[PDB]
Amino acid sequence: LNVPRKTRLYVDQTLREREAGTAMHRTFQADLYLLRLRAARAYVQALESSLSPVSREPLKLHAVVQGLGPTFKLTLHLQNTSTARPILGLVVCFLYNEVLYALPRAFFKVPLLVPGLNYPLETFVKSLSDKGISDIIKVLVLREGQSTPLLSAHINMPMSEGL
Amino acid sequence: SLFKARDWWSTVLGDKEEFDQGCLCLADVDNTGNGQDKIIVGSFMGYLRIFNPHPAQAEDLLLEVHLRDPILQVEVGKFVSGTEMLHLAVLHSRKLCVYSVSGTLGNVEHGNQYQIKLMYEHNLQRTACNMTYGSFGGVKGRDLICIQSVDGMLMVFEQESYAFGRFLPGSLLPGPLAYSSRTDSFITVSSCHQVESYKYQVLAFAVVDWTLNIGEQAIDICIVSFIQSASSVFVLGERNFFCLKDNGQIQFMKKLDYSPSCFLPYCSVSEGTINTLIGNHNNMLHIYQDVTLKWATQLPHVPVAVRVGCLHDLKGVIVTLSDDGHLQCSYLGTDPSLFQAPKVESRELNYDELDMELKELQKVIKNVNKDLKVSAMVSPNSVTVKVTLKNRVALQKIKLSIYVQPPLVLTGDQFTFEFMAPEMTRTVGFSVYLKG
Amino acid sequence: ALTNLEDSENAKRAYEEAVRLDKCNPLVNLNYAVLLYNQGEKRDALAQYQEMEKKVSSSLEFDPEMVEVAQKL
Amino acid sequence: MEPLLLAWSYFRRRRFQLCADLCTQMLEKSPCDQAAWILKARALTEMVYVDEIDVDEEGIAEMILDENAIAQVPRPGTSLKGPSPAVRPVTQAGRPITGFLRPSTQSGRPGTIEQAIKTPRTAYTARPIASSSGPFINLSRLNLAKYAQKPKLAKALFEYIFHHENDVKTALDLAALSTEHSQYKDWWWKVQIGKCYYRLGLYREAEKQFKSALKQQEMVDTFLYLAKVYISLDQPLTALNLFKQGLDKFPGEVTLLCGIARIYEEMNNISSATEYYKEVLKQDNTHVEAIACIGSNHFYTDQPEVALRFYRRLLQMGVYNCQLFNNLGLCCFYAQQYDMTLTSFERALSLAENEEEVADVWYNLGHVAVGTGDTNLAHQCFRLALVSNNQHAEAYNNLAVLEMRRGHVEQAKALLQTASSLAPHMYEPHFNFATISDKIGDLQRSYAAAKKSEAAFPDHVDTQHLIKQLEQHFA
Amino acid sequence: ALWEDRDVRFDVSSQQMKTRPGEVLIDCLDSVEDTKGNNGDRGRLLVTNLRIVWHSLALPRVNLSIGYNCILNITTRTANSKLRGQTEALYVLTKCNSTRFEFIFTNLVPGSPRLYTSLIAVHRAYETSKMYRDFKLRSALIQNKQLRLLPQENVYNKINGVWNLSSDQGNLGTFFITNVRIVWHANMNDSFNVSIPYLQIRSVKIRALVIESSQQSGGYVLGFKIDPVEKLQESVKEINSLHKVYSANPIFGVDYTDAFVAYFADGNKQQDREPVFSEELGLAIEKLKDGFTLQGLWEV
Amino acid sequence: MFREVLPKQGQLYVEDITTMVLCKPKLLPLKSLTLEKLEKMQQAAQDTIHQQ
Repeated sequence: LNVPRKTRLYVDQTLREREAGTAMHRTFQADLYLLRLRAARAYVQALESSLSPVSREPLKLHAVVQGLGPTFKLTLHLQNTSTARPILGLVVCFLYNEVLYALPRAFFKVPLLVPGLNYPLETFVKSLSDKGISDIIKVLVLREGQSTPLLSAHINMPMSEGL
Repeated sequence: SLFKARDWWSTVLGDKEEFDQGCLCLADVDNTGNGQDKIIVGSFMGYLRIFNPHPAQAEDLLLEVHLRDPILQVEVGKFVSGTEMLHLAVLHSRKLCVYSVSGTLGNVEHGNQYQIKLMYEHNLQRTACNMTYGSFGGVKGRDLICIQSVDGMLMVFEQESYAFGRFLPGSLLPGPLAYSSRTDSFITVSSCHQVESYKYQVLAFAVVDWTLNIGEQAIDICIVSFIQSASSVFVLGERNFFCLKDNGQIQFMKKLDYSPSCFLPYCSVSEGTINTLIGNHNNMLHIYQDVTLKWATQLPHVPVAVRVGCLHDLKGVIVTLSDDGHLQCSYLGTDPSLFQAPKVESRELNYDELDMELKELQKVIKNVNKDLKVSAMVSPNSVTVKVTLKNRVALQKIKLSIYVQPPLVLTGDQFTFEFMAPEMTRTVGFSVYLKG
Repeated sequence: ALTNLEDSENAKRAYEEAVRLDKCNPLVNLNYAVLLYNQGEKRDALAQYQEMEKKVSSSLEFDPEMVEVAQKL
Repeated sequence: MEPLLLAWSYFRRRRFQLCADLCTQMLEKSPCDQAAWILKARALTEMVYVDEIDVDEEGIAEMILDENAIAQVPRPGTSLKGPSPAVRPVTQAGRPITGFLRPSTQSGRPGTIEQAIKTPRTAYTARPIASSSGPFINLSRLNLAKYAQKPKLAKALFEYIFHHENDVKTALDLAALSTEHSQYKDWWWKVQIGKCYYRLGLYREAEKQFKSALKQQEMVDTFLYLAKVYISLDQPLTALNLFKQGLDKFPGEVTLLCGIARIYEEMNNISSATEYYKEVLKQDNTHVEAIACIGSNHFYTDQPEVALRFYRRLLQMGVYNCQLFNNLGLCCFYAQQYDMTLTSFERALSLAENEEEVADVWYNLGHVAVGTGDTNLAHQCFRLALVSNNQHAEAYNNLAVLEMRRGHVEQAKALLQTASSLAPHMYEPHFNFATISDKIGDLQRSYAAAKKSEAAFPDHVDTQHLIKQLEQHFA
Repeated sequence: ALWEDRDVRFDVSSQQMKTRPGEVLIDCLDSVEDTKGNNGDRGRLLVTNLRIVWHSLALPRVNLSIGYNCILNITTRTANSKLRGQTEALYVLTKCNSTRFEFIFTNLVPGSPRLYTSLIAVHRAYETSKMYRDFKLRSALIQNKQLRLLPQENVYNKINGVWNLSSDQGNLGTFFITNVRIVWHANMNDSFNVSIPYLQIRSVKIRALVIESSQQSGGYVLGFKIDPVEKLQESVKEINSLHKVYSANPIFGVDYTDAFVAYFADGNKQQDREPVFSEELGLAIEKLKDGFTLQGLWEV
Repeated sequence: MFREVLPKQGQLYVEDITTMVLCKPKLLPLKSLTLEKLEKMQQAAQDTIHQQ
């Protein structure tokens, strides 16, 4: 068989574990407690800013960028993830730096999202800076009666390769 | 501690001073004869300092004299016409000064003073850049000094006065100068990538004995001669590391992947080989057996002009001197230390406050799983629409856009507002008209 | 594992969970009796011994500790 | 003290701002001084210098629109164009993830311009692909025929034009005039002309100059340059023979052994790349490349303790990254050292200068958590990896696995579809989607997913049983 | 006497954290979490005049006190990108009586990281000013014929012909008296000068101008002798007056448990074995640990 | 002086059930020096552009 081999490192490590197992157990439990703390912290901060592209109220969105050159094709793949329930009133709003990117329609309604179909909703981003400047673009999907985004996404726009 | 340069007597050496190569010298300028060396450091700020370190402490600094003009390339050699006792050479930009550090003792550790006497001086017509010292020709018991110039010229003093001076053929930026005794040749690295060796008597008669086109210009050149079996000449470029023969061709070379700053081929071990140690700009020392790394250490600062010497009964202590003002004698750290979490029974995890915060955050999580007014007014008359927005709380990064339809066209699309104090109104006005 | 990790209260509550959630394995009862007797109680160790003997048979080393925690209690 | 002296000493100590700062003065003071002129030129060209050897970003146009390999379909084992994807993560259909990203990594090549465009910009190079791979001195004002006469000026001027301004045509003009001034007897100008050619596109015209420079004087530089040229013409076995020739010249060079190992890993026969990286170690023992590569290989072939040693070595040598500490965390956890595991991930999260590095650290923390149990912590870590890097397919796949563990089948289906859309070269999202589909039915989707799984990891086992069952249901 | 800028103490009392007379607080920052000790507990950081202090802000007992004459490197690390704001971190490396510690300070709330700058500044001010609170031999004090004064220093008494009862033949030298320190140069090869700070003086008495050091520069007894003793007792009494009026409020010239074991910079190492020669490398190397060899530690 | 007795028999799978697989832990590849220098020179230009 291909049963692995173990070197001096393994027996020294097992001897350390056999002689100092209690301290390892205690410190790993402390580290796990601190990790749960920090993960809950970051999860709550994300819920606050609503920066999760995956978040009752079922949705899933991710934005793909395609193309070099001053004009990029930005396609938002959006999807309703539910057994059988459509989502009527939703709308997408883009947040960009109006001095670097020229978005024609930075806000538009989305079609009735049928559960199970990936809707590609695309736009044409265009770099305006004569010098190569890469700035982030935010996308917020939100209801039409609410003001807090249902979910969000980020895209680091690549360099322009302009003229 | 493994692969660190563990600390020995260490110090900081002034108030934002600046040093360079040649500054750090390490010999018996005191002429005691016991073998223990003494650190000598001179900045081009002016201060010349000499130390006899002991393993911070006050009495370590032998003296801290100050000369008016800057200091370049302090050296220690037989720079006096009469006797065979080591004297200290100080090269100011337009000055040469030989001194003599005479230490008289009192009946207490700190009752002993040190006097530097101006043995002689030399007004320098040209502006000096660096120098070398050695027994030019086949003389013995004397250490002549060949100083360079910033504009190429090299002037030679026969330990007493201005012997002569000849211009280097075809050089613009002066590089590192050295003198090989097994070939009696001044070896330099011209601006045009040529490592050139000139026989001494050839320059004395004014040409090139030989040249070698290395790929770059060198930072330092250190001809080492404690081995009489096979002589070699070390040349440290700014991208490579060559060890050349005595005829002029590469004996071997290393293509360093870092940026060297200083190197010193110190005492060797095997037969024919030569141990050397080089200092990165990445704060490391590397210890090669002529091509092959035998050890590496993390230095505290960027080493400039490292040296290796016996300091207070400990042979082979490494003395480094940064260009900002640090200085440190050190010994390698050879202690592989167990990678293991520290046992600190005193330091416990405070479960109360941490559990409070975790209960708060988990409450938010398990709870979520179950400010501005806008108004538009259209004129009764290309109709002009006016949009007024008013905030309750102070808001930031406001962007207002208008979307009508494809055929209808707006005279204004986007409006950007920055921070606004609470209860502040903002009005925008645009015009919409049919186009198509 | 908690008995050898300087945490006996957690071992107590884990053994309680186990005995509540175990029905047809006397090894749990015998090991909890061993924990109790080593804790200096000797009172509830008899309760765990009686729980085991109510539950009951092949292991060579669970046989001896069965009789050694019996005779020494 | 003096201007020229202080500036030159600033140059020696690699300041590169002060040097120019004093020369600019010294040039305003005197319009006729060439020492400070070329000194400022050196400082400017060395603030930005990067050696041409390890700059091999062909991009996209070179990859398809430029054909230079003689053989079109050469024998498998003589062209550039181990652990299975069930253990080692992958980047393409094959090509398992490597240690020590270098800017010369190609790591597979696209087939068509459309595929190369419609993929992530950084899926074939360490940097996003590109279509093509006041002022101190105006290049259109100086007569290169007069600076060529003065080699002391010509060398620094060429380095300036080539590495600072990136003007290959004027650089080549200067280098040609200089080489004809030296009567073709200095290997440096030949190497520089060869570099000008190599980045103009002319490989054979560059190999000529590199060969003629090797004839003058053997140097590691020219050997590595010829190695690049030969690798560009898709000739590994010529580059290996040339490297062994160079090692015959320089008996223990580390860059040559490392190039041999890089070529052996591009050809994907690790059993010799490990030997050559071990030779590099016997020479250097601080080499980040060889140490990282042998460490990764030791980790993935179920020997995480040796990999932990190899990475603790880099920790001992002052390396302080986000990658190194996450690696130390993975090794410590999988080598069963639970005391130094999570503090390494904390240092990693601290050191991460990106949003993808943070996402990868959170992904690995979720792996730690799911190895500990407590699937909720891993759920949060995967969701945070998504929140940091939206196009993180492994996080989608693992979060869908945990969702289907909970019971939410539609969430898992959507997340696996997203993962398989982001990374088609991976096999786990396809296999899981096919598995869940077959569990509920929809044998058409199960077939369309299991076939893509077999396309991704063609030697899988469960995929074969799935395909057999499906093709049996179809009759 | 003064330890705030000379040691590194853990679990310090609520009184020793209080500003010493000569000390003065400069900047503060709340919610600075402590790391290199994985307690995950917040705190408050203080950059005082002589040392940096950190107290847990919830259990203010557990705390840290790091002196400025015991730090080697201070590094700020700007990372943890777009996911939130650019938060910083402070890495301090310390070496007290040959023991290397490292502390890390993480600014949790990314809304106030300016503190980590000022510290660096004041640390320079701590090192550029050591002639105020330390004892030095044979330094570069004298100008052409006069004394080079510190920023906050003026001379009081200018006495010529003051001997030094620690040498034999290089004695007669001027004696400068200032409000921060007292110096004596040699007036003949004027590099045998001693610059004693009032901070290091323990008691100025007569046995003759005997000056004792405060257990930090050792038991350095300094003896000087002058002309007829009238001016001598005058100088002694005025020196004692200046010493007391300084010790009232020190100057410092700064212009503008198992706790240790969890903060080692090396890792389970508070030690340095005797540095001995090494025949293998040719360098002074730390002693090897009972069976280890150089060529066995080097390979992997 | 009694030692707790441990069962000598482990849990053995008696059938292979198709379970959804997870992606595998990802060792972040290190960088070269040229790559770091190139990225820093690329971002320094951005910083100077924003700082003018």
